[PDB]
Amino acid sequence: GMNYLRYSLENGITPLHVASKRGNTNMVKLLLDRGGQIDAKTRDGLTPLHCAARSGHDQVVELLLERGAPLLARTKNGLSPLHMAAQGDHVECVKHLLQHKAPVDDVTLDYLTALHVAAHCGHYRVTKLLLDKRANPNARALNGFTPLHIACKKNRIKVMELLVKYGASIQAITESGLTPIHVAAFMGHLNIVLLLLQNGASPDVTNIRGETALHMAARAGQVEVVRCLKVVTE
Repeated sequence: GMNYLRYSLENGITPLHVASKRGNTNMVKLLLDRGGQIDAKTRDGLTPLHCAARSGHDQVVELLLERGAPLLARTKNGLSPLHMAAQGDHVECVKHLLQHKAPVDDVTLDYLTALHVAAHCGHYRVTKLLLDKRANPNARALNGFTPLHIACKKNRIKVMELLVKYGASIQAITESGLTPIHVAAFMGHLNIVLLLLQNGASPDVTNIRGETALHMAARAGQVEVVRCLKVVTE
């Protein structure tokens, strides 16, 4: 009900992988010019472009892309290089990838877009860039979690404000009928609850088991949120 990740977010190692992770642009060039395999995959399915993007080496990223590295390559769990750049708040890497036609709402095997990933990590900067590149702020991951549901679960206040400002649905429900305020209330995230209430969220909506956010917060023993919702309603 509260989960959107199946496992975690998440030999075969070649010299291109190592130089790309270390951001050594000249060596990557040399390895490429001598025939090295630009799309070699590790045991987990990582390409050199994954390694450069996960580590934030934007000029290695740019060089790899310019040389035809496949930006659609995904790991065993479905992470593309865009997902890994978002994981590390690597804005310029995200810029280069989107500039080379990377799909903004590419999904992993848990159905997460890069925006889901930035929300999960609380990366305000890449969140804003993805939203400006028409990332869908209501994209549905595993169990119907939108990026706003994720930011509310993880207590990402700046991210949630960004998503709300860009049209994330305050009333969207997961597959158990949890609204964002249900999620934030169950998790004891008092300031998130107040931001949703301030942005029009109904404290009275019920989940499929018939519980309000107040009922969920009390079930979870969240003293601060229980007091707040009692003050706001009673």
